[PDB]
Amino acid sequence: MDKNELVQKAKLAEQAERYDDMAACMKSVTEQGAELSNEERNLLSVAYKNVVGARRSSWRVVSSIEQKTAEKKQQMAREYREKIETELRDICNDVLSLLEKFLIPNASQAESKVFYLKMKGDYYRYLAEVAAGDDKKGIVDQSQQAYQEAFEISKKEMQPTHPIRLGLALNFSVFYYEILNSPEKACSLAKTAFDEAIAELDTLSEESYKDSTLIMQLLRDNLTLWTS
Amino acid sequence: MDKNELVQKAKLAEQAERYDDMAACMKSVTEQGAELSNEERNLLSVAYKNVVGARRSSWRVVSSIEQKTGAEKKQQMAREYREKIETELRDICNDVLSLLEKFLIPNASQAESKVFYLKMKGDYYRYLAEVAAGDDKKGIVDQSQQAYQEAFEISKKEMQPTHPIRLGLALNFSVFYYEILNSPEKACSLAKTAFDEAIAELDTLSEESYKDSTLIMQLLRDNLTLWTS
Amino acid sequence: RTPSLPTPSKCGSLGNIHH
Repeated sequence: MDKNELVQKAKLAEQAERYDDMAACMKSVTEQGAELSNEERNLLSVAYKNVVGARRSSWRVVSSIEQKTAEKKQQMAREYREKIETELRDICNDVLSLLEKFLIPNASQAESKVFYLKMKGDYYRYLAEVAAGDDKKGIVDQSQQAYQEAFEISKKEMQPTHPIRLGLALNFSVFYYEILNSPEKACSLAKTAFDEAIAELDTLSEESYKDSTLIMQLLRDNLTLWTS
Repeated sequence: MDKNELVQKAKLAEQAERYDDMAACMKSVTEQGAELSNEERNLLSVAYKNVVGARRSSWRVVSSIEQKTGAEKKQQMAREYREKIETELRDICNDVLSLLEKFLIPNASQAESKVFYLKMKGDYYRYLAEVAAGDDKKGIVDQSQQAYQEAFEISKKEMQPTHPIRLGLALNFSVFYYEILNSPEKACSLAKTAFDEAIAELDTLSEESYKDSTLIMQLLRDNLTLWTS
Repeated sequence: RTPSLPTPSKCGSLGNIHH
């Protein structure tokens, strides 16, 4: 019913590990038209990361089985993969519709704009993971374009230690490495984001120092993995 | 999709942790009317244990939250969600129980299979009992007890004391006594006897089963240890 | 697993082994 009821229900669903419900609640909140609070935005992101993540995981497992085999068996694996892909696409399109119609329009502050543009990049990235052929070049570009706009704004409006800025760098670096298969650009972005953050350690805040340093370490972890 | 396709698909679903798909496949196999192979029976059991297990887990979490508060409207939210979960859980149990009554138990031509499905009937009625209130409950508890009891009797007459399915039945039936009927004394006695009978006839272990036997024997002890502390 | 940004009892009945 009311925004408060939905958010209470979403929080119950989260406790119950029932993310489809959680997503559905936060979709209704989003559709009421008003800008989401930080709490609500985190709830929305978590719900959908989990919902889509189950399909991503399934897809990798089935895809890996498909390639590792015969015939008829591969025909079964391939048809299941496609069933999962269709689910995954519907989920991504649901989020991306939400971003375009509600979340990005209503973003009053640079932080929020960066966050949703990052999220747009992510869901297009999830589509790209699963896209074949003629569709793909266009989905990849959509992802890059959303990340890139976010990156621009983040560099203009946000300190180099801001968790959301560092998060974007992490994900954008991952886009370069996994989707565009460009490790040098991936390393350079991650290294720069890290280096700029240690250079402005002065800027870490009460509210954020934990998230900042955590994501800084994730950047290093990826760099270490990638330069081995 | 023929029986072989559905089983292949159920195995895919299991790999992908998509248990609702897994259940759907194995339900169709079951509905084709013929007695299930051990492989198929295990696939059915796993699918539904996972499907129902998600709801059981959710229900405990929400139920705990509900009673721990507070805002009479926040409680009313938790209560209504609990009910949504219970409805899902009941539908799943009724789905399995229907399958048992229409296909699995009628077609169980051998004692081992009969014990397996009767135990399963006990379990799904037990899952209903976990969640039932008031007038319904005494009747659901009885259905559970009656199914376990028929299984127990057959198992004691027709199966060696080390048979995994017999020991598994003892484990679950002991759990029924402890959690549903709140009779720890009866629960301990059943578990202890089943264990004791097994060590006494250790020479009955088979190549196919010795691992499962000794594992379940240890689960019985674990429960006894927990319960007598 | 993709190393992208992360997104921050029982009864004692028969364990159902997974195969």
